[PDB]
Amino acid sequence: PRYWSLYYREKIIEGMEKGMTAKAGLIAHGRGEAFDYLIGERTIEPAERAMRAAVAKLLLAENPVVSVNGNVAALVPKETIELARALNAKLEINLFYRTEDRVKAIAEELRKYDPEIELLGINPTKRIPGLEHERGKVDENGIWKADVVVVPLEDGDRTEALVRMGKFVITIDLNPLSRSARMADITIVDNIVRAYPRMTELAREMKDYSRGELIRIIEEYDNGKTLNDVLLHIRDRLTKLAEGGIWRKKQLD
Amino acid sequence: VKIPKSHPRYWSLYYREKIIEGMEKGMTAKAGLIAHGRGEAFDYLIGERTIEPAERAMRAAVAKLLLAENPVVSVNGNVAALVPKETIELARALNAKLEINLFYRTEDRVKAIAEELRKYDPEIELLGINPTKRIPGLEHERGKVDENGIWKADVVVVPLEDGDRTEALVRMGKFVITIDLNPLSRSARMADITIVDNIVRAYPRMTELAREMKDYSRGELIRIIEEYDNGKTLNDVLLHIRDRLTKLAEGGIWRKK
Repeated sequence: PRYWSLYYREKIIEGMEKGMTAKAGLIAHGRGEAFDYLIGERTIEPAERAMRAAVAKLLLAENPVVSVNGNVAALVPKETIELARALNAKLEINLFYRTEDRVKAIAEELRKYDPEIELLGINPTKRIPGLEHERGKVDENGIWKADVVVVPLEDGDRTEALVRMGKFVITIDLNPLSRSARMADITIVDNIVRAYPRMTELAREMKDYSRGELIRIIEEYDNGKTLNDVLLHIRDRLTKLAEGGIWRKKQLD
Repeated sequence: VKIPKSHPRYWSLYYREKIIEGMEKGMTAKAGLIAHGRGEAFDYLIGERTIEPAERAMRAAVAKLLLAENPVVSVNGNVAALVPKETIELARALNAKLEINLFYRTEDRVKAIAEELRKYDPEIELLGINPTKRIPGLEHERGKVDENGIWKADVVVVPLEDGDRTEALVRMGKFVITIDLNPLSRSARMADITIVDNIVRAYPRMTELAREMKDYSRGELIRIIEEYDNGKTLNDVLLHIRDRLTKLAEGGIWRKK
């Protein structure tokens, strides 16, 4: 019982056995775990704040798209489908190490929980400026024409590149200091396996809100202060751990 | 080498590639990849250098190892991928035994690791090739050890450990020294001495320390060991990371650097 930790470690490993998740993704997974260790492996209020504002924004969007990559496929294939259908958003396979067989692998896995979901990014024809070609392809009907994109667990440069295309970008990422984290319009600092079920629940509830109330939430949100507050949470936590001592303690907190 | 020498992240990126190659010679496990990522993030926070709490642990550890009856250095697939030569140098400097000791064992993995170490020392005695004995409390048999190494050991160095094994060895009465960038891991909290530093730095440094401290009297070594407090060292590491966060932040974080 670090059961959930070890559970998702296996998912990301099987993730790669099945051809969905690159070697780099396994490394990126551990980087997340490290900041999860620092946060306390739970959903903190600043991440709840950011998830509120995100779901509001995504509910008001005209052309919302949630991006899926190798890590997402391995960890939350079911929940990424729920979240999109809750938001009425399109779903676009979108990854850096693009391979035909890796898309297929992700397509199928997604089809395992919904064999009749529409998947963009199978044969993208457009591409974002300022990247590569293999890192840069997007779908004519998804990200290309999106107003709001969710890019989870992402490499820094694509987030910035989407923002300079005038996309409003929402990210889920455990690293609050990543390039991607720094550049996004809304940064949810939380483990995706908590964030996506939570955003799915928020979407179903917040649909009941007025347009006006959703716009107020969106307009009040301050991502700068939110990222500050995530750091401050971590500091205060380290201060308190250190004051109490951790050596030979079975569990922390 | 896909990146240039001027790169401000050169070594980090260098070692990322070593751990990949490692996996595809059958040395490093997939979980060892995830371990490496955990290491990157913590190294970045720490400053990608050997911090003073780390140095202080390494002195104490080198003293304890030099005074040990049966010291053993454990090797896994991450070690073999990143610091094969240095780990043999460290063992030789300490006169410690080298034992292969993995979570996901595999004569194939064990053989790749053994072969890699020989590249650097053909004559090297390696333990844990065919290990009989076992650690009380582990799965197993990821609690399997060699009867002439860790079974016999009073002091063991375990790099980048899984949590359960460190605690289990301690409950055996083994004095356990770990090298682990994650001060919040269960293993890092349960070790007797916890060196929070990248193995790529820690091993060469522990080698230099052993080469110096070989000339220390017993009295001197014992004074180093007796003064050492692993609790204050861990606390100090946490506070260092804290202070590094309130420096990487300042300016504000959002947009962008």
